Amino acid sequence: ITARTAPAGGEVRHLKMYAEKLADGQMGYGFEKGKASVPGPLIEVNEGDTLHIEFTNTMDVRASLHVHGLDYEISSDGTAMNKSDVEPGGTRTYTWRTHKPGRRDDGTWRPGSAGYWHYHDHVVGTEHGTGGIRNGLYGPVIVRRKGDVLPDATHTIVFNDMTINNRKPHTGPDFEATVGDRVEIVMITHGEFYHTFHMHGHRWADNRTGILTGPDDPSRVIDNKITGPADSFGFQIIAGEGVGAGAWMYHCHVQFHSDMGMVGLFLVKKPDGTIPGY
Amino acid sequence: ITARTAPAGGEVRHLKMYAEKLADGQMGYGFEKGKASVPGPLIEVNEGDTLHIEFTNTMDVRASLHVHGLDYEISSDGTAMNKSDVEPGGTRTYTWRTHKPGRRDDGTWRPGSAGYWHYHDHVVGTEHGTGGIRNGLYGPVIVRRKGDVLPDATHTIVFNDMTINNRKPHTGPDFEATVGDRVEIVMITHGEFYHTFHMHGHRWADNRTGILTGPDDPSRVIDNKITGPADSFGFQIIAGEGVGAGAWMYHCHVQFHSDMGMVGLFLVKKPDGTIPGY
Amino acid sequence: TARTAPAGGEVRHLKMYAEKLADGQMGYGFEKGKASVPGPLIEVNEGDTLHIEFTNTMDVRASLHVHGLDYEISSDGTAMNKSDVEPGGTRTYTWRTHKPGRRDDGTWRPGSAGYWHYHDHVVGTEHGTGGIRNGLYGPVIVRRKGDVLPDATHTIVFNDMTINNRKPHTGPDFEATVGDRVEIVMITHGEFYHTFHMHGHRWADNRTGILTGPDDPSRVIDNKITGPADSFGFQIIAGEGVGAGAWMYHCHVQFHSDMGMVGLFLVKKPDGTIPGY
Ligand SMILES: [Cu+2]
Ligand SMILES: [Cu+2]
Ligand SMILES: [Cu+2]
Ligand SMILES: [Cu+2]
Ligand SMILES: [Cu+2]
Ligand SMILES: [Cu+2]
Ligand SMILES: [Cu+2]
Ligand SMILES: [Cu+2]
Ligand SMILES: [Cu+2]
Ligand SMILES: [Cu+2]
Ligand SMILES: [Cu+2]
Ligand SMILES: [Cu+2]
Ligand SMILES: [O-]
Ligand SMILES: [O-]
Ligand SMILES: [O-]
Repeated sequence: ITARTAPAGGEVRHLKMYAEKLADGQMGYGFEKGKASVPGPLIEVNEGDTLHIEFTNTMDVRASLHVHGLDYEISSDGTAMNKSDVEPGGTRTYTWRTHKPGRRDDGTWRPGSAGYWHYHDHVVGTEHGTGGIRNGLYGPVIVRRKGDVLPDATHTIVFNDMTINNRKPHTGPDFEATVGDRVEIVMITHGEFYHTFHMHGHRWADNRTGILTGPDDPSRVIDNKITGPADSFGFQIIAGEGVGAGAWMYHCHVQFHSDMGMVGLFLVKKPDGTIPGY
Repeated sequence: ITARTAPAGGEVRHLKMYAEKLADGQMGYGFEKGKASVPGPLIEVNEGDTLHIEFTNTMDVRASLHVHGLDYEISSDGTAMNKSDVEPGGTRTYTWRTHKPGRRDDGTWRPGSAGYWHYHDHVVGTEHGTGGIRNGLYGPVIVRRKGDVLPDATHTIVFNDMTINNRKPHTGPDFEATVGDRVEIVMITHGEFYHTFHMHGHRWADNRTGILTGPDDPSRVIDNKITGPADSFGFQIIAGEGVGAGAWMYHCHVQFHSDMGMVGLFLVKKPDGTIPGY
Repeated sequence: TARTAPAGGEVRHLKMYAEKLADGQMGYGFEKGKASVPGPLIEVNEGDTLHIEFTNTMDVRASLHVHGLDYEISSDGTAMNKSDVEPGGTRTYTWRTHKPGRRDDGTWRPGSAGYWHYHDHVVGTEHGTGGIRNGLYGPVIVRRKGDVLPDATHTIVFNDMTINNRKPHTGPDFEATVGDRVEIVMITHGEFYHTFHMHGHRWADNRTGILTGPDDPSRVIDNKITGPADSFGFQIIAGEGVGAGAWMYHCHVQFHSDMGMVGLFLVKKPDGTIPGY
């Protein structure tokens, strides 16, 4: 493999995050005050890293930070129950850890932390974050295994109830690549509804990475995946591979949902920047 | 293996398809005028084949042909957006390609096209084919990999909203086999609802082919599979294997749906044609 | 050096009953007056045969239908096939299981092993809608030779808007000690899709919930979408890499967790304490 690959992890990383009310009523996380986003910033680490997040709640309501998949002690689970959320104006330091796979003492195999995960609030609106999640307090987390192929770019598509990334119906988001780019998608679902994520012209493996290790990988190859609240998966595709440049739709394939606006464009451009038929 | 297996592909195939309005209000694809069906005809090809489909819309409304999984250029995605649908009475030649898996230049592994896929309209009723799909404009596509086991017969079961293959509730379809037949199922979902596909007395591997390569295949073995709009999977079973002849129900396991008629019979006969207790 | 399942092949016998419960529910049991919701766990090894002398103590027809395992049409528990059981009746269902192996044609036959379940098929409707709603469901585990055996198994069933037919916001809760090998059988029933989530723990989305080793492509997850009659299972090391604590599990459909589909996986330190509880 002469594509770029993830290094062995084991760093201790530090990071500041904030939760802000947005002018429009939404709420979002951010690495800097005044720079919050929905989805929140992507956090990306290598198996074995430790991540210390100094999180500061700048809102008038209790808020928290709960993560999927990664190792964390009960003091960092972000629930009111475990006294793990954050009062208005407060600051708390969450710790997320990750480990590599390996043999246990009993001889069994411990799974690694690697995968496409996500983080979200657990105390805004209800003790389960129904309010925070609806408002935009969610973001992606990627834990890489040594040797994983690194992409050219990562995009995050969150089906949040009847919206993509809390956007107005029929307003995307759209993404751009050039034929040949290694594009990574992180795909998260939140809220009340099941969906099916479909991409025109591209396909991926329904496994941890979206990629087949080689000819022995029995994983199904798909272009349509059902998902429900808090499901997270990801994959890599070579933009336009075997199909060429184009305005390639992605969307929920629940007919009413796509009719109502859960559609976006994967805009794959020729080297001259053009998109056939757009 | 002394079962029949798929050959290496790489032929250029040519096909004529039509969309027709049916007397009863439904819409269907067909290989000949007046011989349309719901589901539409099964297209089956080998990885590496190219398929040129001269498609003619015999209806009074615009209609199109959109396919999952297979390779196609933006001019064949069958969307209005890309000027890819077909005006009433028009004729257009869609091209679908397929490829085998293999090493890329960067050392990574390109997935092959092989799988259980499907095609459907994209412009009847809405820019997403909600009307076409609901009227019956969907059909199965099978792309086989060199060495895949070939079945004795293939049946197609489509959960379209509250119906199987657009049939009236409680009217099947029923299928028939003789104990020992290698029966292939293509299972496709369409519309607004999630379902769970269950088959009594039989089970399959939840992977690309429904079959375990051998003792190292970690794939879950199941008899119940959740599916959402535009999901497609398939599998093979040995009719009556380890269970004998019988009228074996298949159905959606969502209690209300099976109660409302999403039920059918896998009628597995003894060599004398009889079904115990039917 | 963990305990592993033996090769199967025993012929097992078992009595089961269906009872109406005082509160209106219905449940299976191995003994009259000892029925549960979920019903008792049945566990066997690939190759075992299981003869269940089922007696219906209810005033309505009831039956016993199982997923995954081998059974003849006479044991499929449907009214259609004349294999349900009249009130007060007794019928002997036979479930069989086989190991994997090469067929005559050279193909590979899948084994019966997995996380399965049984439920009624004739109470309320010809599909058990009433039986299932009332509590007539339980788990079945078929083990493959060599499978890791757990310290304890718990069964979590998402039945419509309930866990194990319990009032919203009443668990069930489960207890382990940091380090225990805890097995979960997770079954869904009724009308709704759910997503099962556990705080602080994860598993492999394959047959066993465990990775055989480095070459297992299976996704590791902590959220699984699930629909009526879906069954999966897994083992976790309680508190592994996360420590003791009151770890929530719940449906992650926001409204469902708000409405009460929540429970606690109470992982204790060796002194019995739970930080923050
Ligand atoms: Cu939670
Ligand atoms: Cu949707
Ligand atoms: Cu498509
Ligand atoms: Cu969550
Ligand atoms: Cu589309
Ligand atoms: Cu259904
Ligand atoms: Cu069944
Ligand atoms: Cu489609
Ligand atoms: Cu059934
Ligand atoms: Cu739920
Ligand atoms: Cu969580
Ligand atoms: Cu069932
Ligand atoms: O589509
Ligand atoms: O069933
Ligand atoms: O959560």
